[PDB]
Amino acid sequence: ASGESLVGSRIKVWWPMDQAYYKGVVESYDAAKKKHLVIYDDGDQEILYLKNQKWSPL
Amino acid sequence: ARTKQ
Repeated sequence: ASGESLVGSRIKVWWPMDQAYYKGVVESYDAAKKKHLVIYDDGDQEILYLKNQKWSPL
Repeated sequence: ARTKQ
């Protein structure tokens, strides 16, 4: 579930190096670059291509 | 790298 419709949703994103899920919210979507801005619980931020990420809602 | 630690 990607695209502009994901904005506003709380998701957990898989970081392979830590073998961990980290919780955040999708704050925006860049249509041209197909990028989501994820703001994490712990203050981290990532600009992500979610289609090549392991991640899940909830 | 993409790690918290």
